[PDB]
Amino acid sequence: PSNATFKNKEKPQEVRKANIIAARSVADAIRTSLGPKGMDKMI
Amino acid sequence: LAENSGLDPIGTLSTLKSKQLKEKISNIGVDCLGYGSNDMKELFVVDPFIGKKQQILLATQLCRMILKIDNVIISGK
Amino acid sequence: HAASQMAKPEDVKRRSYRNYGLDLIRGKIVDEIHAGVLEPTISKVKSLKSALEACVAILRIDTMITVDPE
Repeated sequence: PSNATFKNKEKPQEVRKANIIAARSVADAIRTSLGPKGMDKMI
Repeated sequence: LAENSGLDPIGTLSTLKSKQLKEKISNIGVDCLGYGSNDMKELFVVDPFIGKKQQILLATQLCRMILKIDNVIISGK
Repeated sequence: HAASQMAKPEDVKRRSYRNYGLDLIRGKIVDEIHAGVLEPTISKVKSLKSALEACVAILRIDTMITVDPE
């Protein structure tokens, strides 16, 4: 009765993991600039 | 156990909650052998009390340290 | 300079010549009226007021991004 499985490639997140980490660095940048209590940046 | 046996993690909690809560028997669990009953008493799955008690306590005592880690200084080996 | 606010200015009592503030030769406390050194208010107002608002923008800076010329 077990069956189920349906896995095949074992790293579906590998492509979508580091991209979120790269997006989190961008997301963490606006967290410090958000709201009137936020901070500014220099480019 | 639901990952190897291919069971729904959401349905895993809902199955044990509808049984181990109302019924005082806590033996309801995940069946990885592919049988027709989830009862561990009939399937003969036995763990020692004092043995499994240490496995639970020693696992919680590990968090008394790692959770407090702030600064790490590693000198040359 | 504490005798200004220390003693009640509405009661006079002297003890305060106001300015004092510096001497550039003898190293003594001399009033600015006898020394003859004064500056307009614009030297302070609209000077430090503009400088303070300019310096707080540096504290607002969080990160730094530098792009070298190609």
